[PDB]
Amino acid sequence: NQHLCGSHLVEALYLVCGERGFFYT
Amino acid sequence: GIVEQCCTSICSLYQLENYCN
Amino acid sequence: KVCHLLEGEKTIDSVTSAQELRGCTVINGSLIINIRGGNNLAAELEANLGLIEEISGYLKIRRSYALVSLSFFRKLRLIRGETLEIGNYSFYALDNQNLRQLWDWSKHNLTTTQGKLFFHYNPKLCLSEIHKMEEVSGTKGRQERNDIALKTNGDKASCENELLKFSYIRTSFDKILLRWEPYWPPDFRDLLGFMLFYKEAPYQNVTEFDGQDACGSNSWTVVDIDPPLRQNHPGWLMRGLKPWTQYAIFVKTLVTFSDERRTYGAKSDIIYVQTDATNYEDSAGECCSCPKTDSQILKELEESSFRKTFEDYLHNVVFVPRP
Amino acid sequence: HLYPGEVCPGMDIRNNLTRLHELENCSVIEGHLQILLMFKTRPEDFRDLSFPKLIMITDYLLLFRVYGLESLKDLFPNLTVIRGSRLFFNYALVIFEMVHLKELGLYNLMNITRGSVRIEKNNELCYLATIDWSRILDSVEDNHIVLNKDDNEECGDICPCPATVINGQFVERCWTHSHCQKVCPTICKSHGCTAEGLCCHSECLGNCSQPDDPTKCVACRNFYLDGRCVETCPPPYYHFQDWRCVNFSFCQDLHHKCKNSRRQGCHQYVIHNNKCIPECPSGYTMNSSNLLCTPCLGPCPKVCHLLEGEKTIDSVTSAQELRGCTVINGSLIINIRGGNNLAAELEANLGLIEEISGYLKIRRSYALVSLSFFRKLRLIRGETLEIGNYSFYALDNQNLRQLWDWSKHNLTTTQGKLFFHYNPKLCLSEIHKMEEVSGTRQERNDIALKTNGDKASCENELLKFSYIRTSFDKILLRWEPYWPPDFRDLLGFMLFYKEAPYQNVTEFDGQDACGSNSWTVVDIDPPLRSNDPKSQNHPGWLMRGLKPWTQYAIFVKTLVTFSDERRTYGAKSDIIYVQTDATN
Ligand SMILES: *[C@@H]1O[C@H](CO)[C@@H](O[C@@H]2O[C@H](CO)[C@@H](O)[C@H](O)[C@H]2NC(C)=O)[C@H](O)[C@H]1NC(C)=O
Ligand SMILES: *[C@@H]1O[C@H](CO)[C@@H](O)[C@H](O)[C@H]1NC(C)=O
Ligand SMILES: *[C@@H]1O[C@H](CO)[C@@H](O)[C@H](O)[C@H]1NC(C)=O
Ligand SMILES: *[C@@H]1O[C@H](CO)[C@@H](O)[C@H](O)[C@H]1NC(C)=O
Ligand SMILES: *[C@@H]1O[C@H](CO)[C@@H](O)[C@H](O)[C@H]1NC(C)=O
Ligand SMILES: *[C@@H]1O[C@H](CO)[C@@H](O)[C@H](O)[C@H]1NC(C)=O
Ligand SMILES: *[C@@H]1O[C@H](CO)[C@@H](O)[C@H](O)[C@H]1NC(C)=O
Ligand SMILES: *[C@@H]1O[C@H](CO)[C@@H](O)[C@H](O)[C@H]1NC(C)=O
Ligand SMILES: *[C@@H]1O[C@H](CO)[C@@H](O)[C@H](O)[C@H]1NC(C)=O
Ligand SMILES: *[C@@H]1O[C@H](CO)[C@@H](O)[C@H](O)[C@H]1NC(C)=O
Repeated sequence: NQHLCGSHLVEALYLVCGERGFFYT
Repeated sequence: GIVEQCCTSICSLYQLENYCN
Repeated sequence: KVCHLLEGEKTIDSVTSAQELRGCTVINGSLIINIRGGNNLAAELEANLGLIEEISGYLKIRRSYALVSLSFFRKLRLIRGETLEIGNYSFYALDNQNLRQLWDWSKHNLTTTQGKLFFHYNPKLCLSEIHKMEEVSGTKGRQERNDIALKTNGDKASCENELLKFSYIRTSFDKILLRWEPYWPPDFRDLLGFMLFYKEAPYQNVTEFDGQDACGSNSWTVVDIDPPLRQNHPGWLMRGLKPWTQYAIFVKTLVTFSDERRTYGAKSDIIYVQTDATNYEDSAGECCSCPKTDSQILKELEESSFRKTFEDYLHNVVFVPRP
Repeated sequence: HLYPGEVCPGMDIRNNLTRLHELENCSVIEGHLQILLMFKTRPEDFRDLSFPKLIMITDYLLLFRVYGLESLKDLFPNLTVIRGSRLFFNYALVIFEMVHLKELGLYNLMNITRGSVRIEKNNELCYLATIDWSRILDSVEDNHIVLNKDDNEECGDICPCPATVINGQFVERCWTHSHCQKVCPTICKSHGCTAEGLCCHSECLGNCSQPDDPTKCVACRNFYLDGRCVETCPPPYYHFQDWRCVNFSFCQDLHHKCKNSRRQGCHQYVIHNNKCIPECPSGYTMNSSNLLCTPCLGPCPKVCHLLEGEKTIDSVTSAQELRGCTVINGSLIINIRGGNNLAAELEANLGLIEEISGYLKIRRSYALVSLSFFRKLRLIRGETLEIGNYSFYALDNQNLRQLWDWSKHNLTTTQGKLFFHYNPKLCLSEIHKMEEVSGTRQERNDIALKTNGDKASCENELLKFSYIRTSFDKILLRWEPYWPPDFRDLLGFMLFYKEAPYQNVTEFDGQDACGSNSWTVVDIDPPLRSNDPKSQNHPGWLMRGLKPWTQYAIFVKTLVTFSDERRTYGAKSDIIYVQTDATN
């Protein structure tokens, strides 16, 4: 699919920035 | 609007690296 | 046996209104089936007018609520189109709140001589069945400007179905283990569950809507199965069985609707599994626990869409793009 | 001692555990608390990590996707009130997808004021059915406890407790293995208790140290001033954020801090009705050396520009983002899926809007029965239509029955059309009156005749039975003839009957059925139009196969053909009750 939906967006976007972090202001 | 991009359309990996700081 | 009709039309609204029709091969006249309810209606309509072969006038399914398929017209192969409704219509159907199957076009052949078609406001009837009727019926040849409601035929009927495939069948003398492949539609939270149907079936001609054809009753035992974690193969162990008995089984998926009126789905074919042996009976009757309400289905679907919307709101709120 | 630690702003704590150092001094949060997205943590991290000073959160708590945390009995041992002044999508406590979380352990959570609880996808969380939410929430009907370990009958639930017989069973109520739910008696409802039961001051909320002391409570239920639970605060002060009162130097001080254009997320604070507020309501501006809202010369309505001229209203948070605003300079879309009913806070939040210069879209809403929550809306300018040139759009609403009370409300569309599809509970009478009242000219409105009003009784005029003949089996009925102002638009009658041993049979509502408690429906052709006012033309019907000495509930409805003409709504009789004659 490559539609990162659901909780797969979380666990599959964590593999992109596992040590950098998610962005916030 | 990450659900408006990566869930409804398909995100590229750089466009999805945007959210990682 | 020709059965002429007084005053042309013949409204049928019950079992009894059809019992003036038993043994009729060719009905001279038109029929307006308008069935709003009844009791054990499928086999009774099959017994009363399953033998109808040809109808000289037109046919009409005005507002008929109880029936699920027109499969009880088993030998119906020709509508002559002599008498027509206004609009030059040889088949007419509207406001059919449970009409899900028109006919099984793999096994059935219908000829419509003259007169167009009409399908407005059939909620659970797919357009694929309608186009199959357009082609098999004899309207593509002899091109007729048929009038089919494109937007109100198929409402809450999944018509884009993929194919589930079984993987594992482990028989016993009183239990059967089944595991089919995992399914996920393009958003996996849409899949609410599967619906294992089964039915003891001594013959391999059991289609989906054979049996039930009625609101209020059903021929298939139904099991509703939550999905697994997203890999795991799902399945079910059927438990209260009989030894040395052939069964008919399929699995159908039920999904939610996206915010565009777009549906998905998959539906495994009918497979027959016989158990092992040890040391008015067409069906069972099936109310040891009577099945799930359609309004309860819509409540469950809305519960699903509500969990999906809250999760979407949370992922929208938390993740912030780089400026 | 009520609140010795400070009063913090809203905390967002992600990607680490370090930012939780900033909760070492928070007794009350004037904001929300998002603890979320902590992947590389372990229960060895959450062992020496405790926040006992935290007492109340004004907005909401959000725990999302945190590994290693097993119980909140160490993080929040004394969280006593969530106020819920700002919710998180209707909800005030959200415990979502906490993986290693074993038990809640919120054993001081005694009262959540506004908004409810949602707790789901906690795969190994138990101790849920022993919490007694009815004594925790003012409204319990929209909690959400789905998808847990306790979803399986597996998890435990053993604890030594008041043993409520509130439901039909004997459930001892407990948070942990070693903490029971503190159940006050019937009298001291939310004011406070001691372990002796000697109830404390009525101006308090949740727990309290000393009985009958306005300072030795825990959380105040009305207001906070100088370490004391005050009921209303007297005005040399001003109220502030619905929970505490404060001096004028503070409110002008925050006006000075946002008066300098340092960000674009603050507001220059003013005062209205003794309450320090972000900006003045409609019809007021501030006197600059006084910062109080004085009425303007005539109208000065509060205009609220929408981001990209569009805003979807989907919960109490998104609705509350339009509190106070009276001009909407863009378009709204209400999309409120599922839930029980939340038109009350839709009315408290979207009640005062008078203008919209865009379109008003209503899509996919399920728990809405009426748009009366638009209490004061009178104008849709149509200056930014939806594509298809619509100023009012309505689609796929399963429970909407009433647009407005048209005997009491005016509405006007300056330009644009009307859209009404898939609205089964909303009669065409309400839509037709909307087209008449709104000023819509002919304008070619797509108002779908067959997908509107399908599942509701939509007959204004009425029928009556004239002649009744009972028997042991049959019943003859004749009712007084209906004829529409065009008798071509009369399809037939729908005679309903069922069997009823009592007379508590509710009226038919539009949804159909055939199973067992189902109206047997007979379709009847209309009689021949005799062109005589007094003739044979009375319609009737004979009921054949009925059983003796039994009571049937009967009525009759008409069946008509709709059109773009706004007439022929048909006639509906009333429920009568017939006892058939007995026999041998
Ligand atoms: C928690 O305490 C609050 C007071 O802050 C109670 O809220 C009041 O409840 C009554 C009826 O229950 C409502 O009519 C009022 O509108 C509420 N007041 C406010 C300010 O919201 C609440 O009942 C308590 N919760 C319980 C007892 O579960
Ligand atoms: C998280 O913590 C590490 C060390 O504790 C630090 O270097 C980093 O900047 C922090 N923040 C993010 C967003 O990773
Ligand atoms: C049907 O009946 C009508 C009138 O009774 C007659 O004219 C017609 O020929 C009949 N058709 C057939 C096929 O019997
Ligand atoms: C129906 O058929 C008749 C004759 O075949 C034709 O004259 C008429 O135009 C048709 N269409 C109608 C009535 O809409
Ligand atoms: C299936 O086959 C059996 C015998 O082979 C027959 O009696 C039965 O009527 C058939 N069912 C259908 C729907 O054709
Ligand atoms: C919290 O209070 C302590 C006690 O004085 C102080 O040292 C510290 O700076 C305060 N702030 C934080 C963020 O810990
Ligand atoms: C209430 O407050 C007292 C003192 O503040 C404390 O000992 C007790 O644990 C609190 N909670 C309950 C449930 O009594
Ligand atoms: C107003 O109250 C604040 C504390 O909330 C205090 O710091 C300030 O000095 C007060 N101003 C007065 C009393 O003028
Ligand atoms: C919509 O409105 C614009 C301007 O009023 C007009 O140019 C356009 O043709 C309209 N479209 C339709 C479908 O009515
Ligand atoms: C509605 O409009 C009428 C006439 O335009 C006016 O008299 C009345 O005051 C308005 N407001 C209501 C009924 O609240």
